[PDB]
Amino acid sequence: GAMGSMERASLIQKAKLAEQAERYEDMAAFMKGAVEKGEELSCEERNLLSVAYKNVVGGQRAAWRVLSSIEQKSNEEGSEEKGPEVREYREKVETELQGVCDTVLGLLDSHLIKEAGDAESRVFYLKMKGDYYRYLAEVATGDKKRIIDSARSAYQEAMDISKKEMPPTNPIRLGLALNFSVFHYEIANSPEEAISLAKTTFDEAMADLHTLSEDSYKDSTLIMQLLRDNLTLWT
Amino acid sequence: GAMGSMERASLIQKAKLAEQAERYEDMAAFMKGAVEKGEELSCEERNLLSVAYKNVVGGQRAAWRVLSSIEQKSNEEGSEEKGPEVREYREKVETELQGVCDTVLGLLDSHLIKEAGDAESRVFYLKMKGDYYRYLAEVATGDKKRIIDSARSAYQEAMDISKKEMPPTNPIRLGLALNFSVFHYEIANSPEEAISLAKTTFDEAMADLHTLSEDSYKDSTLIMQLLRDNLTLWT
Amino acid sequence: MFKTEGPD
Amino acid sequence: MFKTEGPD
Ligand SMILES: Cc1cn(-c2cccc3cc(C(=N)N)sc23)nc1N
Ligand SMILES: Cc1cn(-c2cccc3cc(C(=N)N)sc23)nc1N
Ligand SMILES: [Cl-]
Ligand SMILES: [Cl-]
Ligand SMILES: [Mg+2]
Ligand SMILES: [Mg+2]
Ligand SMILES: [Mg+2]
Ligand SMILES: [Mg+2]
Repeated sequence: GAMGSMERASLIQKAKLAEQAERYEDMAAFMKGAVEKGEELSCEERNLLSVAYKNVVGGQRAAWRVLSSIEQKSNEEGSEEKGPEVREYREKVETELQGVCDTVLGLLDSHLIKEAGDAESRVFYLKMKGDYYRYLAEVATGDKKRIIDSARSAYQEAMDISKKEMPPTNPIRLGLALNFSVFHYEIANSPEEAISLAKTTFDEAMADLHTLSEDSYKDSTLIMQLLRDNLTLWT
Repeated sequence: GAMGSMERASLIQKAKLAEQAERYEDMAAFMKGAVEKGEELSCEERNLLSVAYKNVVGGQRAAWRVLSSIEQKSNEEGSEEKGPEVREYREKVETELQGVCDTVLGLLDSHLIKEAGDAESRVFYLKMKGDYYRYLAEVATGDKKRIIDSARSAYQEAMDISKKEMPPTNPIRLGLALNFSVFHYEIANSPEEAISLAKTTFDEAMADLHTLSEDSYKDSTLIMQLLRDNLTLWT
Repeated sequence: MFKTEGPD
Repeated sequence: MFKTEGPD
């Protein structure tokens, strides 16, 4: 761990600076270093961890999709063989993406999840575990089935806790439901489950808005709009 | 050189794929590998090299400016001392930026420039040498003077060749003049020289547009508009 | 790409 | 930042 010699507080400060500078690989490395100090993460710190790795893996997913599309075209009926380079480079990006997902899953398993007792932290980390198995599933082929079930299992455990312990407008609960619904649609080939979850999530949050402050209202309605965006594409 | 085992043609192909995927660090590493094969670069290949490193160093410059601004604010009269972290992290980014500029300058000096005999290649590479010394100058303090004179010397040699060997609307000549003018304004503290060069460059290109095809006209007028944009900010 | 939580 | 040649 290259960050072993830096103070925890310094790593967090530098993570925030890296975010401001849009240096998300640095941000992720700082937050990994902070996690490896062994202490639980605060709410702000959990969000720094998630933002950093989401940005890193996001660039990799976008690149992988570009290359996978080029690869497919080069295999269509009537394409000129362009040698191994597209496949080779797609495999390179794919391997780097898998390495990042494996790093995140490692932090969750050693030892963020097991030390997470409060619902807000445990649901947050289980959602992350679902998300990074989902990103692995997007590039998998054969043990795709096992990866998909790992994602499903993480998301389901998060959903069970969130429904027992959080209000329907809680933003963590809402973002979990959004992502699990996209899992159902894109990964599990269960569009009806995806639509049902999105609708039920949206309707139950609508009925709980009346309890929120102006600040909380803005936070919940933001994610609700994403559920609605998806439902519009799906129905 | 990690790319020593890959074919030159494969490195170029992968550089183009990396550009499509917006993987500019990869693109730069592929093009560095291609340069290290020892053969001269074609016009397209020169542009791939430049685009890759411009994007890499561009992210570093943007990050450095963000951090240098935060650093300054933390040193204003009335700021709360936030410890060494901002300076430390600005220094980290600065060192990585300097390393990229040093890599590019190394390729130009070993051995792109010395093997470049045609005006279009020699001017292109000398412009690049001016640009990467300029980026070094943006972060330098004391031997700033020596870096500035290295930039000036490269730009001046490029200008002398371009004026003898290229038409006033040549896009390489125009981009060289644009950048040298910004050098004068921002780096050398010679705003009058910057304005004079931009005006004279614009007026001489205007008078040579009548010789261009529709394609060439579009290419020249694009850079002329950048000269005009700057002149509007400067006068 | 359908909408998911957080950045991008 | 004033305009210079190429990307960004
Ligand atoms: C207790 C607490 C929570 N948050 C957050 C909640 C939700 C998102 C988010 C994103 C951040 C970032 N991109 N830096 S922070 C932060 N911030 C706090 N202080
Ligand atoms: C002979 C020749 C020249 N160019 C170019 C001229 C100018 C800019 C530019 C950018 C490129 C890229 N971002 N890939 S290529 C290319 N392209 C060619 N085939
Ligand atoms: Cl590769
Ligand atoms: Cl640092
Ligand atoms: Mg693979
Ligand atoms: Mg149906
Ligand atoms: Mg320094
Ligand atoms: Mg005057």
